[PDB]
Amino acid sequence: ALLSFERKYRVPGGTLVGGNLFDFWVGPFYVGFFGVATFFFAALGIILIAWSAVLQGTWNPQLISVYPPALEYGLGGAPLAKGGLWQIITICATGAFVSWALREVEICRKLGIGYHIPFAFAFAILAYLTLVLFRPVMMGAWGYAFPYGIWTHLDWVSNTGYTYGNFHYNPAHMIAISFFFTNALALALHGALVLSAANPEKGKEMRTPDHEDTFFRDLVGYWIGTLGIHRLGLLLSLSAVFFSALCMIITGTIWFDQWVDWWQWWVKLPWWANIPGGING
Amino acid sequence: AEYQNIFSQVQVRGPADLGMTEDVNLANRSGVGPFSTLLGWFGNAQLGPIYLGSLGVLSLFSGLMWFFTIGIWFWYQAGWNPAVFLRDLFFFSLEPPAPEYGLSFAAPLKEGGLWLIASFFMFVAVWSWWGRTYLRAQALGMGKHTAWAFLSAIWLWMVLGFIRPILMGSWSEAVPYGIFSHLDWTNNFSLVHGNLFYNPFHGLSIAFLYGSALLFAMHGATILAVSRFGGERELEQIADRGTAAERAALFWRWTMGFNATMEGIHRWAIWMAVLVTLTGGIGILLSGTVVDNWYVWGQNHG
Amino acid sequence: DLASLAIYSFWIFLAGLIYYLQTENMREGYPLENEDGTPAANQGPFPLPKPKTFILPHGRGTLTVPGPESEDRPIALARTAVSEGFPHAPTGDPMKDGVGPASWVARRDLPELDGHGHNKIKPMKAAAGFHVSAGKNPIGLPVRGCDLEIAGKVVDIWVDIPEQMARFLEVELKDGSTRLLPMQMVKVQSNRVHVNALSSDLFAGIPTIKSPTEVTLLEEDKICGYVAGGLMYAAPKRKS
Ligand code: BCL
Ligand code: BCL
Ligand code: BCL
Ligand SMILES: CC[C@H]1c2cc3[nH]c4c(c3C)C(=O)[C@H](C(=O)OC)c4c3nc(cc4[nH]c(cc(n2)[C@@H]1C)c(C(C)=O)c4C)[C@@H](C)[C@@H]3CCC(=O)OC/C=C(\C)CCC[C@H](C)CCC[C@H](C)CCCC(C)C
Ligand SMILES: CC[C@H]1c2cc3[nH]c4c(c3C)C(=O)[C@H](C(=O)OC)c4c3nc(cc4[nH]c(cc(n2)[C@@H]1C)c(C(C)=O)c4C)[C@@H](C)[C@@H]3CCC(=O)OC/C=C(\C)CCC[C@H](C)CCC[C@H](C)CCCC(C)C
Ligand SMILES: COC1=C(OC)C(=O)C(C/C=C(\C)CC/C=C(\C)CC/C=C(\C)CC/C=C(\C)CC/C=C(\C)CC/C=C(\C)CC/C=C(/C)CC/C=C(\C)CC/C=C(\C)CCC=C(C)C)=C(C)C1=O
Ligand SMILES: [Fe+3]
Repeated sequence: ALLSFERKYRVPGGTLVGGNLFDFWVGPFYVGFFGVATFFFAALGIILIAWSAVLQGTWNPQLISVYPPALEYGLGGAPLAKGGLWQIITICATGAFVSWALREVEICRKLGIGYHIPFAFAFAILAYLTLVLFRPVMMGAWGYAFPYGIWTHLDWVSNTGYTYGNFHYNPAHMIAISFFFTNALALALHGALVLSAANPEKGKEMRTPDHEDTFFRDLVGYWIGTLGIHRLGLLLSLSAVFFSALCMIITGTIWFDQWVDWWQWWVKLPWWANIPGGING
Repeated sequence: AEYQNIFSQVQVRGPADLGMTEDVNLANRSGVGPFSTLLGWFGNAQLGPIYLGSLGVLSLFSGLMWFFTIGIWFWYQAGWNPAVFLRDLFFFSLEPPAPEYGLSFAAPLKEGGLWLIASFFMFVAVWSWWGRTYLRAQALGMGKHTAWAFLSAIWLWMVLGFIRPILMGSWSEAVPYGIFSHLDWTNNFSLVHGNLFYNPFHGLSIAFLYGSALLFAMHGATILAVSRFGGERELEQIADRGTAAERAALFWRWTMGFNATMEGIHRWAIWMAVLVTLTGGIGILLSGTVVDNWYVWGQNHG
Repeated sequence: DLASLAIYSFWIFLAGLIYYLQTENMREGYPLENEDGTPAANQGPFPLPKPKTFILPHGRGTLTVPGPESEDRPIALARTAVSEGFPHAPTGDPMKDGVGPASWVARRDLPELDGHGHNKIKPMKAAAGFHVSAGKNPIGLPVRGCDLEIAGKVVDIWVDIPEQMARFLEVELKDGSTRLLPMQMVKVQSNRVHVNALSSDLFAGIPTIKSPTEVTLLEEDKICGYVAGGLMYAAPKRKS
């Protein structure tokens, strides 16, 4: 039930709500008031899919798909079988996600550590809300959000993207992608670096953090440091998700056309928008 | 906020660290550069020294040759006009030989011949750099974890540019050199192969790409939150588990029911990232060679 | 169909990979223990990994993991319930007894070394020739607690020499002696240093180092643990 060093940390206190009423553990899991809330939102949400699967008539997971209301319903309430369930599930999902973050905060207080983890998780919540709340509301219909299905939500991504031609040309898109790639790049490098120092060549002693700095300075001429790389990794991942939500909040709201045409404010400048030759001319 | 730790509040500076010696040839190390106050807020301020070696020099050169080959061609398409060059910088493209020439190197320079020359220089630059990443680790007596992880990325790049076009029997199946053009190449590739979304290796790669942004955000935030116990000094936490490592482990143990160790998390990290390019290379390799249409192939699941 | 074969084979690898990673992450804290100290019956579906040996640098010996683990320190806590899953209440002073957020682990009572064998952490006065290159110089500034009362003044900075980074402020108390404060637990302002975690009379409770020019790993956790614990255990002292 306990890690060999765990007992001395499991003390009372740190709760944000409910005092000591929900201040206990179930196995490894900590509860807290938001633990009960999380379980409550999750329980109801899972039940809703089951009743959606019954109406759909199937029970294999790879076809189960809970759709939002039709566009004609606008931003109003819908019947359960015609987008209503989706609305309630989304409410439960949002409730479940937010509760999870607040539960992490309670754990942070009891351990006397920073609040970086739920803060970072908040970005993930922001991205989800961008697709299911912010963008649909700004466009005036819940139907612009994605369906809750394994393959159908993939189609939503496929359908939404091509609606604006080639979605590659979204400038906020490129930035988000660049951070996603760079993040995987930094993750691989950081993991490899630490492991290579802790697990050196055979017949060699364990290396020092001085070797890690020296390796990258020999390699690229600079090392950011042990503290800086974790700062960097957090920034890269957060920035990737931030611009991700950004690239979606501006499409279909302040921009309705094909992203191919965005790049005209460079090409068709009144300096060179007439000079013959080249690809465009 | 009593506790930011995204940027340092006070910078300190002393004599430059020349670094560990071990078995590196010090004769090939440069001098130290200037200190960067700007960089000092986020990480280390020290610039340099850098190591060359025979492979490093060869890598930079062959790299630079890869650019100029692309660079000259870009200037050529712009009719040697500097303005039209910077206007259509993103529209320029060095394309591979037409299907007519198959897998032959007998294509004229203005019809894919230059692309072959460029690709040759890039091939040497990358692999010589890979050997460099290997030798730098070996010279310091460190593990080869970096080179093997690098090898996963090379694998993806090799499939896209070399391995798959050869299997398809045409160099035209390779990737062109140009900002916008390969984006169109990427989109067209998915269209041709019947919507890539139904490639299982493709979905896996995405899952690991997402998972990489997931894991690091968790790990990065964890270390920063535990920085108040000197938790970022991970190597010494390995050799001697501190209250830093314990509180970090318990946070996740209490959150998700299970946890990691200070070493094992980096094993999670290196595999999560590697699996991105590892799975992706497989998915591309099977596309067009084994499967023509993934959606149709998917609906039969066989 | 070859395409189907490749993906079926990968899942096998992925499952084996997951198995490898999980056991590798069970090298610390395992085996699981019951709340009475005795080993737990259910150890999970994954077995303990076979031992691993680290050869520590600078002749500081070797480390075999996993191995039998001890706290090597008394834990002043009391059980709140007969049953599993309830908190353990402190029997004395949690900050002084080192439990909860104020906990510390029995690391080796020796300083961490750099790659060259020199002490990794040393006061700036004994580090030629370090100086403050940017930001607000905290030396000479008054140190203030959460009770808004001056507890002392910063007399020096303890820097991480290989990383060239400030880690500790050395704060002189009313009795002339000094204490170390984590740089992450303080906020340096234009005319003062603010410490949210401690009241002015809790600064003296910070564990003392045995040498004025070096700090050991054991001492660091005692200091860091104590200061972090003040967030929960110094809450009674308020001012409105
Ligand atoms: C043909 C299709 C189009 C296209 C259409 C779109 C559309 C449309 C969108 C994207 C979006 C994105 N695309 Mg695009 N995209 C294309 C091509 C690309 C290429 C490429 C190589 O060419 C790349 C690299 C990308 C990359 C990306 C990212 C920038 C972004 C997805 C990450 C994100 O937002 O996460 C955000 C993160 C989250 C939503 C995570 C939320 C997590 C929640 C909280 C988890 C809860 C817990 C869960 C239920 C737990 C279950 C536990 C149980 C135990 C199982 N696209 C093409 C051109 N793309 C999306 C975007 O930006 O979204 C904001 C988006 O909507
Ligand atoms: C970000 C922009 C798009 C989008 C674009 C894509 C694309 C493109 C792909 C996926 C893929 C996946 N997406 Mg999606 N996805 C979006 C929003 C979501 C949300 C959400 C609430 O925001 C969730 C939970 C998911 C969930 C999932 C997984 C089923 C799958 C692998 C992701 C992964 O491993 O990530 C990293 C996370 C982890 C490693 C942690 C563990 C996550 C587990 C595996 C998630 C299981 C979800 C489960 C079915 C949901 C709850 C069910 C209840 C428990 C009953 N997507 C939006 C709409 N997603 C891939 C797929 O379908 O592969 C077959 C894929 O190709
Ligand atoms: C309409 C377009 C298609 C599509 C078509 C493709 C194709 C085609 C491919 C991908 C690939 C990828 N796609 Mg997709 N993709 C779409 C939609 C998405 C969505 C989404 C939410 O919609 C997401 C999240 C993704 C995400 C991804 C990644 C999982 C994957 C690339 C991994 C990587 O790091 O590459 C970037 C890393 C590399 C290319 C490795 C480079 C290694 C070499 C050694 C680097 C050399 C650098 C050189 C020396 C110097 C360069 C300097 C710079 C130029 C500045 N795609 C849709 C369905 N996508 C790739 C893949 O693996 O697919 C299976 C791929 O080729
Ligand atoms: C910085 C943003 C990045 C990020 C980071 C991040 N995620 C986090 C955290 C952090 C820092 C956490 O601390 C927390 C955590 O514990 O992670 C392991 C979390 C988390 N990241 C998660 C997953 C996740 N993160 C994703 C993305 C990202 N995570 C970003 C890339 C994705 C993607 C790309 O899709 C997924 C699937 C979880 C493992 C966890 C949050 C767990 C949680 O919310 O628990 C409470 C909820 C439940 C137990 C279940 C609720 C079920 C609903 C009521 C019904 C179903 C709704 C669902 C929408 C149906 C449709 C599914 C289909 C689309 C398949
Ligand atoms: C785990 C998978 C990830 C991965 C792994 C990985 N890559 C790696 C490593 C690892 C583990 C290394 O060790 C190695 C390295 O040295 O990192 C510092 C590397 C590396 N990954 C690189 C890039 C890279 N990796 C990428 C992706 C990824 N690499 C994956 C996400 C991407 C993309 C497309 O997302 C890129 C661009 C290099 C920084 C480096 C390999 C160095 C190399 O090959 O050097 C020889 C090349 C040169 C001397 C030329 C340098 C080019 C400049 C950066 C300029 C480019 C300018 C552009 C083309 C301009 C066009 C217009 C002009 C003509 C006008
Ligand atoms: C050392 O550091 C480390 C790092 O850093 C350095 C790290 O970065 C990381 C992080 C790295 C990782 C996480 C490893 C890599 C893994 C990933 C890539 C992440 C992917 C994660 C997953 C896929 C797992 C998903 C997580 C899940 C499934 C969470 C599970 C959630 C639930 C099942 C629900 C949660 C349960 C709760 C909240 C409580 C249950 C609810 C209840 C109400 C219980 C019911 C209670 C009652 C019955 C009433 C109470 C009973 C009483 C009172 C008893 C009465 C008394 C009696 C005596 C009878 C780690 C771990 C780390 O270690
Ligand atoms: Fe780390």
